[PDB]
Amino acid sequence: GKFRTILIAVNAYGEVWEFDLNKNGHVIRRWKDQGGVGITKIQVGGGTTTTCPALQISKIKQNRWLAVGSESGFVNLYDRNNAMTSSTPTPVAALDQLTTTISNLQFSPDGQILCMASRAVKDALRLVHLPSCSVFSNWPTSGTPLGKVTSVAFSPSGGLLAVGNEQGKVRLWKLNHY
Amino acid sequence: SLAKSPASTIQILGAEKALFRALKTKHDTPKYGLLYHASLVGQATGKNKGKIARVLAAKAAVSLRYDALAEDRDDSGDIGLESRAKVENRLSQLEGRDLRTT
Amino acid sequence: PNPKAFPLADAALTQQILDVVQQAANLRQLKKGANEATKTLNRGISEFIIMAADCEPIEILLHLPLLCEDKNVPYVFVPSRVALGRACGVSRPVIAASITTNDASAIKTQIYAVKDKIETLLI
Amino acid sequence: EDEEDIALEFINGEKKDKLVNMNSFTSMFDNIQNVQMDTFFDRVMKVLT
Amino acid sequence: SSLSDQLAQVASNNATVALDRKRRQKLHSASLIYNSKTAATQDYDFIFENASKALEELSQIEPKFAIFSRTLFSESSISLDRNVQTKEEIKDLDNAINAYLLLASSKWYLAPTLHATEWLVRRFQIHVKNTEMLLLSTLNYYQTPVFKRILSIIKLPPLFNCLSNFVRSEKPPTALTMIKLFNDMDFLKLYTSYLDQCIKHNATYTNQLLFTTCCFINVVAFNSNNDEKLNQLVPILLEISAKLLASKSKDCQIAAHTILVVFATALPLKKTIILAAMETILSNLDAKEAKHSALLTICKLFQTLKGQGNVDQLPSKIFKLFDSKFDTVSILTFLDKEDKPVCDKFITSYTRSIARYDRSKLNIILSLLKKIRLERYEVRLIITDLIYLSEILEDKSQLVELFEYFISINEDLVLKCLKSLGL
Amino acid sequence: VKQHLQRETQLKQVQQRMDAQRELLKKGSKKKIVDSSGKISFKWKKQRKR
Amino acid sequence: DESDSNGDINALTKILSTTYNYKDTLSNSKLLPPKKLDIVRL
Repeated sequence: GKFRTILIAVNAYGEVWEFDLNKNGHVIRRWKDQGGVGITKIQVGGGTTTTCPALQISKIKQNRWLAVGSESGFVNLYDRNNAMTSSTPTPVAALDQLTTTISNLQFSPDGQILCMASRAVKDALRLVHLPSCSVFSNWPTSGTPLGKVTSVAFSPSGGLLAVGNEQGKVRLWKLNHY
Repeated sequence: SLAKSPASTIQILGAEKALFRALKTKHDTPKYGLLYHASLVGQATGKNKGKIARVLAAKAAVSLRYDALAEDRDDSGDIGLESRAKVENRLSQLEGRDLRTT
Repeated sequence: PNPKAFPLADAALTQQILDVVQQAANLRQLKKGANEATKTLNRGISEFIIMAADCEPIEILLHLPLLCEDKNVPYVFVPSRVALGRACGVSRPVIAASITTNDASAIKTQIYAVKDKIETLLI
Repeated sequence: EDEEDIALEFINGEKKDKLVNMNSFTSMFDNIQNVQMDTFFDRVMKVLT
Repeated sequence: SSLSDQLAQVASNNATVALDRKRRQKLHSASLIYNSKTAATQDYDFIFENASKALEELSQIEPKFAIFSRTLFSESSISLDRNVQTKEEIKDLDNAINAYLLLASSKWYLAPTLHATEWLVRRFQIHVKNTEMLLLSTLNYYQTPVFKRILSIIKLPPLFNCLSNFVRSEKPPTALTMIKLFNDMDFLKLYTSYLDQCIKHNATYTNQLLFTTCCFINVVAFNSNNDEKLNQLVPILLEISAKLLASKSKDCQIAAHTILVVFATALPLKKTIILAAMETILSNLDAKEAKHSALLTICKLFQTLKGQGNVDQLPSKIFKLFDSKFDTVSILTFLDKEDKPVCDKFITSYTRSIARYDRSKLNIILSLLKKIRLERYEVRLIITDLIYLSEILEDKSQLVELFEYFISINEDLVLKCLKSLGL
Repeated sequence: VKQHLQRETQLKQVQQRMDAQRELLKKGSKKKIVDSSGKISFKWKKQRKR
Repeated sequence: DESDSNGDINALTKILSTTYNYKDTLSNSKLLPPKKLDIVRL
């Protein structure tokens, strides 16, 4: 019957602050992301979060992955179970498939896929299998109607993925594993 | 002075006559230099001789900057050993790469 | 990190330096890698010289402060080659880079402000 | 506790494993001249894990 | 079809007979040592002189060439013409030459073998009449000038088209091209037939076996993309792994372990298939180095299994044979090794098998759990099996020690399993 | 000496214009900006080259 | 010649002779397969 919530905030230099909100704003810890020259998005995933959210207090879990996507296209990716113990950690991986500014990160409700998607150019979405930290190779293909991806939303239950672009046309896919 | 010079100069260093004649005449510059008689350039074959001369010159400049400017020098040459490992791997891969059709 | 890497820029100065390195990359006024940096020093066209203080071994860019000193060009050490390579905007680690001289750019005021800060730090 | 939390225990317990990709074994052909088979097995396992 | 095509087949039928002096000069001019001029000059008495001398040397080095001294290296074999005998005698002559090539495959860094096979080449015309076994036997030497000479002589078969590009050039054929040659499928059927014959005649060696396991690993790596090409690569490579494991040599057993580990980390295989491979490994496991390699590959197969029923108990006969080949001190040394290769799923299945079957080595179980950091679902399954065994079997102090250890480390999971079953 | 200096300055400016034209040849997404003084410059799209 | 009439060494050959699909699909693991995505458009 008790949890406690933590706020993570990332500077443009790569310095990461972690406050807790139950007792008042008091910095639990600080650390630094490796590389990360201009960091534009951070996301946590693999447990419960503000996208695949909890439905009763007993169903709150602790997140495992923490992905940090920067302006150059690079997405560092951390395991929390080692990062919280190492206190200036080394990433599990550093993905570099995309080349423009990372403007969307979205974990699965489970945390097995990481969807990283830019905004500055067409056809700029890649899915990543975790903990392998490896980009899926057969989707999207060169004839996938993605557009300039500005919104990505995973479904909590049915295994859908919804992508919305600049032309104003969202588009559904269903993952057949789930 | 040899450590202060960059890597492309260490590649070119021997063939200065043909270098400056080609520069002032707007022709193609020589590619080997004095590094032709090193063993790796002696094992490569043609365009691989050019590419291995470039890679070996880069690694030689790395080693030179280490040795001329080391304060606690091991005098066992592990930097040179690893640069030779990288150059040997690069050369064997570039020889395994084939031009013709199979 | 490495005590032979003497002028080691802090968080605010390194943030200013990596911002001006990003602007210089997108203007294409930036020569990357230690050999091209040494070439810029020999030609005499560098505004200033950025190095990475965690290259192992450190001597392969320790050759550069001597020419920078003898030709009166500012140099500084930012603390990560990975972050420096991402600032210069290439998919590798880059241990040294140089902002080159052209007095008609649209980033000249930023380059001169950072260059003055580096001059103060070396002084 | 729930059966979904059992499944989440399975998923979160699963650890990473390095995949094989189309150019991961060429150094074997390089240094396979006069090595012994135990050393070759150790080299293959070190590339895998 | 066309007249030039039917005549082409007629020519390749009569490819070897010397119907005229010009064809005779060409056919007798192709040679392994001597060049064109001297090879067209000399004669069968000269070649046979060198052959008998070199075969005396080869029989002195390795004593199995006496039978070829009886049959393929006799004066009646100077006299007999291959192109005149009937098909039955042709077949027996081909068996003799194939057996010789299997024996003298492992000795090709030697002027004696070069001279003996010079006599075979320039009397029995192996280099056009049966070149398949010639190339397969001397395929592992592929940088060497002997292979360069063999290539410059041979008219290449259908399957060796990459070498048909590399024939009569200056550089050796490269490793990527050998990867092409093995990456065809009918070639792999042919080569696994060759190795099965080679094992059944019991003449393998470390260089050739290294070469063939390296080409097999590179074939699997090149076809890592296609789930379908891997799925049709399965029966060939796992049949040759079965025969290579049924062999007696520790070298063959380690090479089969290498093929097995790479193919099972490239393709997520069925549970029964993995357990059958483990059963053959343990059923023929004899030597010590092969024992080390077999433990490593069994851990790797049980780990790369990822699915349903992932971590269940080892069955009866498999657990019996596994303990008989690896008693507990060996696996405990493997676990307190400092390299620490990951083996948690195999360990968990091992402890569940001990808990159901043996019901004695529970202190050994405690030492295993003290040396290994298991995962959460594995700890849950071990605890559930121990709860069932405590409720069925009579309570014992070693079981009390195990539960005390759990309550020391991770008591609330034990509370959760008791809440699932009990008070 | 003054003539030496003037010749070297003229050559430096020539090489700068030549290097700009060389940069307009490789790759990337250039944008042809005109400075409202009337002078042409180029600006590349922010995208990490590989 | 042929007439069909301790763990053995013919187990792998017998298993390969029985089955025709090797890469298992009836796992249904609640894991996700790497490098090959099963996705449909909607």
